[PDB]
Amino acid sequence: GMAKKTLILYYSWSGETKKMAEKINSEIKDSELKEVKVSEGTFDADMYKTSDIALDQIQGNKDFPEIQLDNIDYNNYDLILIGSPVWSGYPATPIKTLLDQMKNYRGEVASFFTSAGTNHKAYVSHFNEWADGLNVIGVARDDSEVDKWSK
Repeated sequence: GMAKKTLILYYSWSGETKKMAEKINSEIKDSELKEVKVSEGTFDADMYKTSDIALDQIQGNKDFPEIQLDNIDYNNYDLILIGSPVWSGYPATPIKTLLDQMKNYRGEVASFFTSAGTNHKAYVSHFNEWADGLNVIGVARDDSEVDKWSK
């Protein structure tokens, strides 16, 4: 009866997800604070040009973005938080490629995002379809549900 841990695995876009990470890691127990990144030139910062790319990873037109990480045994984490950016409608499929590695583990796995308040229902459907697998205890944005997810 000692088998519980808490990890955070996030993707910092360009200066949003960051404030949110270092917040939450200090409102939880003695957890850890980890970062993902993707391939370079997977996207741009546009409205139109980028939505084509993120749709190229949905319809089945293209493959999915690689990650630049090292391999971790997630099996010893009872809780895993995830932080992700929000493009104009849907994410950049960041968590997609990681989930394909971690699909067989258990724990509680909340996957929140940073946004300009927007597409707050689209992101949830898009996460669901691209994450039917691990046990999610909730899907919200920013820190405004942290206090339930790490109890």
